[PDB]
Amino acid sequence: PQLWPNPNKLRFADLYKYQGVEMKKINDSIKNYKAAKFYIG
Amino acid sequence: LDDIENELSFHAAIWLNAYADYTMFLFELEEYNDPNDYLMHENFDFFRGLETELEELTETHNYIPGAKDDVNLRGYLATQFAWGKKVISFYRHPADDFKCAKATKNMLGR
Amino acid sequence: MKKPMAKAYEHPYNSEHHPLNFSAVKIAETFHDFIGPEQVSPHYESFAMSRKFLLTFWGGFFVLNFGMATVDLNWIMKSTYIPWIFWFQLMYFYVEGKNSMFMPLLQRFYRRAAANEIFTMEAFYHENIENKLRNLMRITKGQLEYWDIHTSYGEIRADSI
Amino acid sequence: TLQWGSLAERPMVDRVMSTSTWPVPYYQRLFKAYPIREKKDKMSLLLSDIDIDDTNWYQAKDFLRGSFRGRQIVDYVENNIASNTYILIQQDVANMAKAYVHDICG
Amino acid sequence: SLHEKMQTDYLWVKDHSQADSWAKARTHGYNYIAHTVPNKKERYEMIWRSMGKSTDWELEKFRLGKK
Amino acid sequence: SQFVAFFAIVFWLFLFLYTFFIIEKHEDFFSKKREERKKKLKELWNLKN
Amino acid sequence: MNPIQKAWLKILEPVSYVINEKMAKRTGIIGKLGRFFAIGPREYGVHPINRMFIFMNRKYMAFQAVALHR
Amino acid sequence: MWYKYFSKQSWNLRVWRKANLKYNQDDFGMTQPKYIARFGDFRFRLVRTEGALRGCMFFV
Amino acid sequence: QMGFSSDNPYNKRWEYKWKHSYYTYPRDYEHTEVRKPQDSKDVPPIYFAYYKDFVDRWLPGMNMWWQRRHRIFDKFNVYFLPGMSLFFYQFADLALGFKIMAAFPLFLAYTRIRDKTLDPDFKETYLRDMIYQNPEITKYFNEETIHVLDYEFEYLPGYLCPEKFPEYQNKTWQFFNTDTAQAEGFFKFGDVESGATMTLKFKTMPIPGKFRYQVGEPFYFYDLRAEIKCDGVYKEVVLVDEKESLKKIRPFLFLI
Amino acid sequence: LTQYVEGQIVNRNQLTLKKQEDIEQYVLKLVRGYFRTTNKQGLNINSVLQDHGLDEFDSIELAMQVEEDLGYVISAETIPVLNKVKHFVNYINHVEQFKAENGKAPIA
Amino acid sequence: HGWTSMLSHAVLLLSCYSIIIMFLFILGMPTLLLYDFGIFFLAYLKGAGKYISSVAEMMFDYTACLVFYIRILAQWIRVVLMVVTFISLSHYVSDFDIT
Amino acid sequence: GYKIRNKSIFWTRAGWKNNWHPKNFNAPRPSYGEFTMGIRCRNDHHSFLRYVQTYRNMSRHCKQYFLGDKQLEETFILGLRSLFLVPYDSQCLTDQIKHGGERRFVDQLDRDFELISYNTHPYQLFTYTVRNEHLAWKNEQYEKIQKGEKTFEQELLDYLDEQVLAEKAKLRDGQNFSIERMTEIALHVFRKARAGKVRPAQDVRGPDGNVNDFLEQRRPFEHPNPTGVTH
Ligand SMILES: CCCCCCCCCCCCCCCCCC(=O)OC[C@H](COP(=O)([O-])OCC(O)COP(=O)([O-])OC[C@@H](COC(=O)CCCCCCCCCCCCCCCCC)OC(=O)CCCCCCCCCCCCCCCCC)OC(=O)CCCCCCCCCCCCCCCCC
Ligand SMILES: CCCCCCCCCCCCCCCCCC(=O)OC[C@H](COP(=O)([O-])OCC(O)COP(=O)([O-])OC[C@@H](COC(=O)CCCCCCCCCCCCCCCCC)OC(=O)CCCCCCCCCCCCCCCCC)OC(=O)CCCCCCCCCCCCCCCCC
Ligand SMILES: CCCCCCCCCCCCCCCCCC(=O)OC[C@H](COP(=O)([O-])OCC(O)COP(=O)([O-])OC[C@@H](COC(=O)CCCCCCCCCCCCCCCCC)OC(=O)CCCCCCCCCCCCCCCCC)OC(=O)CCCCCCCCCCCCCCCCC
Ligand SMILES: CCCCCCCCCCCCCCCCCC(=O)OC[C@H](COP(=O)([O-])OCC(O)COP(=O)([O-])OC[C@@H](COC(=O)CCCCCCCCCCCCCCCCC)OC(=O)CCCCCCCCCCCCCCCCC)OC(=O)CCCCCCCCCCCCCCCCC
Ligand SMILES: CCCCCCCCCCCCCCCCCC(=O)OC[C@H](COP(=O)([O-])OCC[N+](C)(C)C)OC(=O)CCCCCCCCCCCCCCCCC
Ligand SMILES: CCCCCCCCCCCCCCCCCC(=O)OC[C@H](COP(=O)([O-])OCC[N+](C)(C)C)OC(=O)CCCCCCCCCCCCCCCCC
Ligand SMILES: COC1=C(OC)C(=O)C(C/C=C(\C)CC/C=C(\C)CC/C=C(\C)CC/C=C(\C)CC/C=C(\C)CC/C=C(/C)CC/C=C(\C)CCC=C(C)C)=C(C)C1=O
Ligand SMILES: Nc1ncnc2c1ncn2[C@@H]1O[C@H](COP(=O)(O)OP(=O)(O)OP(=O)(O)O)[C@@H](O)[C@H]1O
Ligand SMILES: [Mg+2]
Repeated sequence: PQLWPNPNKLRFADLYKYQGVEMKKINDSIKNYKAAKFYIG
Repeated sequence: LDDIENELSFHAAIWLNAYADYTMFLFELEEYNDPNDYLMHENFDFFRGLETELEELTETHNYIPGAKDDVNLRGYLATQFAWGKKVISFYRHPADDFKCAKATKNMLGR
Repeated sequence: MKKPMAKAYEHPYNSEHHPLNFSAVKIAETFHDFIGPEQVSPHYESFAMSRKFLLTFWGGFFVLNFGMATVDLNWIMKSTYIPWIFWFQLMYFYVEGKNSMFMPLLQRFYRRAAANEIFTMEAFYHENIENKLRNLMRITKGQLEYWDIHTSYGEIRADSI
Repeated sequence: TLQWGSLAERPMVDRVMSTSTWPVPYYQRLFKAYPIREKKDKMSLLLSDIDIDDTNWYQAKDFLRGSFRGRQIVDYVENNIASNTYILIQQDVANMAKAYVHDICG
Repeated sequence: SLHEKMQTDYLWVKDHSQADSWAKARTHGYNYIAHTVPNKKERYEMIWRSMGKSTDWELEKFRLGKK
Repeated sequence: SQFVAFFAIVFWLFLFLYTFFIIEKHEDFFSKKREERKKKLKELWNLKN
Repeated sequence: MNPIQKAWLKILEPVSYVINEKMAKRTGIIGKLGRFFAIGPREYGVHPINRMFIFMNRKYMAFQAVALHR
Repeated sequence: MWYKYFSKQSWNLRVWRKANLKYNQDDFGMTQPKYIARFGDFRFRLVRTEGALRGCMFFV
Repeated sequence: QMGFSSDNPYNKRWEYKWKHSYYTYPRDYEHTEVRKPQDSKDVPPIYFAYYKDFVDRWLPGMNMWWQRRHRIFDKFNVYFLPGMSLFFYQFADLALGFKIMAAFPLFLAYTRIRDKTLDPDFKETYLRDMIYQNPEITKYFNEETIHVLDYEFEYLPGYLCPEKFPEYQNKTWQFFNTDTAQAEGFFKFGDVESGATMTLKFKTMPIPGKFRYQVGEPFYFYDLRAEIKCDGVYKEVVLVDEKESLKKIRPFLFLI
Repeated sequence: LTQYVEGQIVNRNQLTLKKQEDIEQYVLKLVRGYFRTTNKQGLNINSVLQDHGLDEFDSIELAMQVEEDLGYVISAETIPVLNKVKHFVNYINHVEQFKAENGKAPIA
Repeated sequence: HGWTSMLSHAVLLLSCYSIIIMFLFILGMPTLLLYDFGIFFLAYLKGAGKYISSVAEMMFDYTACLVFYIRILAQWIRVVLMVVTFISLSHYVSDFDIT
Repeated sequence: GYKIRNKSIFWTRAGWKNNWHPKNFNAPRPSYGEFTMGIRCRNDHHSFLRYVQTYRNMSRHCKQYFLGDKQLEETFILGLRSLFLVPYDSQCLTDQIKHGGERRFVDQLDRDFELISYNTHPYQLFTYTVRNEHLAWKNEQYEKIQKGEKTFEQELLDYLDEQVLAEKAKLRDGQNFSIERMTEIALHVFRKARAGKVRPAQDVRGPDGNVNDFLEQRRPFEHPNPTGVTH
């Protein structure tokens, strides 16, 4: 709760391994890219 | 005596469950105010399940508004001054066609 | 407590960012991500009224910019005369003339009046739904009166003896 | 009124404050911001004015079976009660009064 | 009963003797509407309320009548 | 006038003259199910829903 | 935050240390200059062109689902 | 019990090969005149109706 | 025998009659029991909808023609119509009128094949109305308690006995027809209330009715027999006897 | 032949009754196990399912469970006539007798 | 059609194609309707015959099918009237006096 | 609240609240056998058995992906019946529908089962999501009970039991502890607990008229430049 990431009070290592809602969308798109290997191939 | 002791106990649990439904709804309704002040996709999140039923209307191509609503109150408000005032028939699909055709001894199938 | 199931079925082709089925709700979410949040101004005055002199300069700069660039502006003014006369005389009645001549054509007003009434019904949603529950709660409270009578029978049977 | 001012000062007349603070921020909020599509812990508001139905007794058994006394109630009702429905509705005291006259004779 | 008593009473709902001669607004306000005013929605309510009084809130009479 | 007369004849009148709907039915089980279903919910209606 | 932003961080890791730890708090003008070019999470870093595609792709796909389902 | 819910008011026609068998072809149509000769009788004997005969003579 | 039959296990006698509103066919055939998620194939392969329409609509439709191919092998369909189509095909380039007269006998040949290869469908609502009037049948059977254990109905091959039916010994009729248009079958019934079963054997023939050229009833039950079997009682009910029914009416002898 | 039971794959077994008393005891256990059945002990051979809180759709679920346990393939034409406990018992007898004489399952 | 002014070198390209589309598919509506009637399609139009001569009825059946299509194709004269009337107004406005 | 004032709101050309047989020009008319040569009609008497088979298909094909969850199967049955009981209980006279209400609903349900057979129906995807969120919470409680810890639900139940004892020990004049009083005791605890959690703002306006969003930051300006990450 009080350990939630703050864009101001943030470490460099924490920002590099943030993995927020933006990355969760991309990881879903990557699952589609991988599953389309045989169709595109 | 144990027959009605357990009968009335289960009867009370049924209506206590209904009482908790109406009580909990009025409790969650305290945080919801002015539906006109919420975005479209957030209003659907308060009323979870409406997005699912909206996808059912889309995937089955029931894109006639209010066709599956028993009282299409929105359809009546839209046609208060319409010519040939009518609402869509219940569960009318835009693709179904019940047209018939007959040949009689007279012309035009009469 | 009995151990529940570990998980339900997980659909391999449905996600939150790429939902399998379609509706206006998901499109509405991606639309507001695009236009972004409501650009709320924190100031005491609106941006246009505070910079009227400055916006007037840049307003006339681009007018002059287009005017200095367009050397054949008179050819464009003359080429626009015929369609300007034609389309305005043709659509006058359907836009404005109907408001004081042969027919009103109130179709678009009927759509405003119905939507204005729905705006009020949504504003009074909490009131209307609460009145509907007052009748259901009355029915529920009436059924719960039979259990209150039964819980006193043991005391009645004991005091009667 | 229909004369509110110039076009540039049109967005000025919208704000209405609940406090006495000056100067006043002019912007009138249109909607509530919804940045993250978070699944709400709140229950759905569709469950509003639904009449009594099968889901009431089905959920009553599920919550009663969480207790020792409730497990006895459910088992006796589903086995030893001559009713053609689980949606029990008390509209008379026939079954109640006749159960007391058959019990208080002792 | 008192509500219907005054609706039927001729003295309560009766034009003045000179009402026929007076200038009459022959519109409910739907011909020229204020679109960009902040009280735009309140204007529409008064138009709807004016149309309802003319037909005793039976708007089917308005739908069949002449506009 | 010619706009209305076009669609009122090419589609509305043309199909009224050569197509129709039957009034005889082949199955009527919805009517008898609704009657039995209403008797099943007699107690709930008695509570004024 | 995306992988391209995280790749910039590993390359600019020593530059971020000089700006955020040394320059951003020294004094005076060097402090203001270091706090202005600070390195971290992008404020207003959303890409509208990416979002324009996601919206238009979804809206055009719902149309494809209707036109192709005949 | 599907026959319990079958409506006998559909017995007004006896449809077979897109034709109502309860059609008074002896009183109406090309098959009404009884003074038809051997060729006309053998022609109606094949088709068994005038609608099918007229439809084929359309293309012939 | 039902001509139109897919790999679907349920409702065999209704498969050709039921007109589903499906856009395409279901992923799997109707399950006979609850299966596992891995029992079926998620995301069916590409061109699956085209494959299903071939194996569920095209293929059983061709097996219907092949099963009843003996009803279309007459001299009219085999020799006259193709011979007529070949005579005008030699002049198909001269004018358009030869193209029409060369294709019409082909379309006429298709329609006779389409009509003759369909399953023999009698008016079953007439039959149930007929048996529910008999007091000896309604004693053990009622519509609300009857169920079908087996059903069979197929045309009879070739010409019948030329003493019981001298009608079919007509050279003009034999030129157009290679079969009789008569059908025979049975109905295995059971009653869940009384526990009784019966076999309803019947023979049908087309009869003329009320008019000169049109057939009256293409499937007229001229012999309708029921062998009712109960807990310990065996009864035989004769609704329509052929020795008495064939003395009043004769078959129709379809042409074309 | 295997099904999931509370998240675990379990091998399913089929029953062969072939006896009147085994049929009545199976059907009673079948109807009592259905979660919509009321008055489970008042259920006898002559019990109408409507008197125990069951409708036409509950008879389909009951027949669907018969195909699971006995391996039958019951057509949709037979289901709407199964409205009593006696009807299930007589139908099971009719299926076993039909297979004992005709050598095949009834038409589906 | 204003939003398609820059999509091609002809402002009325979509309108010129749509009038042909509207003509072809409307012309096909009666043709598919007769196909739905079947071989009895002539009885659906004219009804029962009157004479025993198939050649005589053929001429009445040919006119019955001719009238079937004339009821549709003749309505396009109404479209010509709207275009002629629309052009006459455009010719008067475009040549109106301005000096 | 607010009620519709137009008394003719539910009037149609076919009658009051008529959404089963709307009035149109091409009205259904009878056919006479003696005068009818041929006919093209798609109506039949097969909707009853198709309605039965569709229920069996939808039930059995959805249970394929329930993993034997008995409670989910019984819950799904209650939901499936509510979909098939629409024509039997609706205000609309489904027996008076224009061209056969039975055929219309059967064809409508077949479109649903086609999606169900492919495991793509939105009611299915909604069921898997709801059940996964439910089992995740039940597994959290099970892990806390195996560890001897008290669940958050038991803490409120125990806290609410001692509140009733405290209220009924001070209320000696009256001895009728109504369900109304029992409810407002729990709701007073529920509001305090809900306000204690760090939840996203649900209501539009906070205690003031202002919105509770991150965008509702107006003057005065008192925030400096954003600071970077720390090493
Ligand atoms: C001032 C103006 C300046 C103008 C110039 C710049 C304009 C801006 C352009 C920006 C838009 C285009 C973006 C291009 C890349 C930019 C980097 C980027 O993506 O943004 C950072 C982006 C972060 O996204 P975000 O915008 O910040 O937020 C995401 C949201 O939260 C939600 O997450 P999300 O994943 O849902 O969001 C996806 C996101 C980004 O998704 C992407 O990953 C971008 C993918 C773009 C295409 C890449 C594949 C190109 C295939 C090349 C094939 C090889 C060619 C050579 C062959 C060798 C032989 C010589 O948005 C897009 O998809 C944008 C795509 C725009 C449409 C592109 C297609 C147009 C089709 C119409 C035809 C037009 C004709 C010209 C097209 C030219 C194409 C070359 O980073 C990532 O996504 C990381 C991806 C991690 C996995 C990558 C694995 C590789 C996947 C490659 C695709 C494989 C598909 C199968 C192969 C197909 C070909 C055979
Ligand atoms: C190398 C040197 C060259 C490079 C130099 C670089 C510097 C360039 C300078 C550019 C300056 C950029 C910074 C400011 C950008 C926005 C300017 C502005 O007025 O925003 C305040 C204004 C209100 O701000 P606010 O005070 O905070 O009030 C907030 C409430 O929402 C207010 O809503 P409300 O309804 O409650 O209150 C009234 C509202 C009433 O205003 C409105 O709500 C809407 C007004 C109409 C919007 C425009 C309709 C255009 C329809 C599209 C057709 C033309 C598109 C142009 C491109 C087409 C292809 C060429 O606005 C007002 O407060 C008074 C009106 C102030 C004038 C705004 C309208 C002027 C026309 C701007 C459109 C410019 C493009 C078309 C011009 C002719 C073609 C060149 O916002 C807008 O009007 C948005 C309109 C779209 C903005 C982008 C338009 C392009 C850039 C505009 C530059 C304007 C001057 C140059 C053109 C003038 C020609 C006559
Ligand atoms: C010329 C150049 C030619 C070049 C080549 C052209 C191409 C030819 C090859 C292709 C031929 C066409 C193929 C058509 C077949 C396609 C299938 C079909 O459509 O069905 C057949 C089709 C069916 O006709 P239908 O209308 O359905 O029959 C009416 C009823 O259905 C039938 O009803 P019903 O059966 O119950 O009874 C019918 C009849 C009862 O009929 C009978 O019972 C008689 C039966 C007799 C049978 C005899 C058997 C003999 C057997 C052989 C001999 C025995 C063995 C000998 C062995 C010897 C061995 C060596 O009852 C009546 O009372 C008839 C009404 C009174 C007669 C009306 C006649 C109108 C004629 C008007 C003109 C008169 C002018 C006279 C001048 C004469 C001198 C030039 O037959 C026709 O198409 C006939 C042609 C109709 C043309 C109409 C327009 C032309 C009018 C005549 C021309 C006027 C002259 C103009 C110029 C004047 C100066 C010369
Ligand atoms: C420049 C272009 C100009 C043209 C523009 C349009 C282009 C054309 C496209 C139009 C559509 C054509 C495609 C049709 C597809 C048909 C498919 C099919 O065959 O299904 C069968 C189907 C019939 O089945 P059904 O009606 O559903 O039910 C039949 C019953 O079940 C049956 O009940 P039943 O068993 O009681 O009936 C008995 C039998 C009775 O039949 C008879 O009448 C018998 C006739 C006599 C036979 C000969 C007897 C010989 C006697 C010899 C005796 C020997 C024995 C001697 C003694 C023995 C010796 C020992 O009836 C039949 O079975 C025959 C029905 C089928 C006849 C074939 C009809 C189609 C022929 C088309 C020919 C030309 C096609 C060219 C297309 C090329 C491709 C582009 O055929 C049709 O439905 C025909 C529909 C036609 C409607 C479309 C008409 C559109 C109007 C066009 C003219 C427009 C003019 C104005 C234009 C204005 C500008 C646009
Ligand atoms: C805006 C850009 C996109 C444009 C898309 C088109 C938008 C059209 C908006 C909907 C208007 C549709 C009008 C339909 C008729 C409504 C009036 C009515 O029902 O009549 C009732 C009328 C009026 O009765 P009434 O009671 O409702 O009104 C009474 C009128 N007052 C109040 C004045 C007394 O009654 C009739 O029955 C007459 C029927 C005449 C039929 C006329 C319409 C025929 C054409 C319709 C079919 C066209 C299909 C074309 C398809 C082409 C495909 C290739
Ligand atoms: C001269 C060389 C050949 C010339 C070209 C011939 C091409 C023939 C194949 C393409 C056309 C096929 C017909 C398409 C239109 C009808 C669609 C359809 O099939 O519906 C079936 C329909 C299906 O019935 P239905 O469509 O009415 O609906 C069924 C009812 N419900 C929905 C309730 C289930 O059935 C039929 O019409 C009967 C069978 C039609 C047979 C079609 C032709 C088959 C030809 C087989 C040739 C075999 C020998 C050669 C090959 C040898 C092996 C390689
Ligand atoms: C298949 O079904 C369909 C859809 O899906 C349902 C659709 O959405 C749609 C709608 C289509 C859209 C919504 C897309 C619209 C896009 C349009 C119109 C054009 C987009 C143009 C841009 C985004 C501009 C980008 C600018 C440029 C490309 C010019 C500069 C060059 C650049 C940036 C690339 C340099 C060139 C290279 C060859 C290097 C490539 C670089 C990379 C791959 C780097 C990526 C790095 C990582 C780490 C991923 C259709 C029509 C459809 O048919
Ligand atoms: N009285 C009728 N009115 C209008 N159309 C009809 C009528 N009877 C049949 N039709 C149409 O003709 C088709 C064939 O009718 P048919 O009697 O052969 O069906 P059926 O299911 O075999 O009846 P049955 O169960 O008695 O055998 C029907 O599917 C229907 O579309
Ligand atoms: Mg039949």
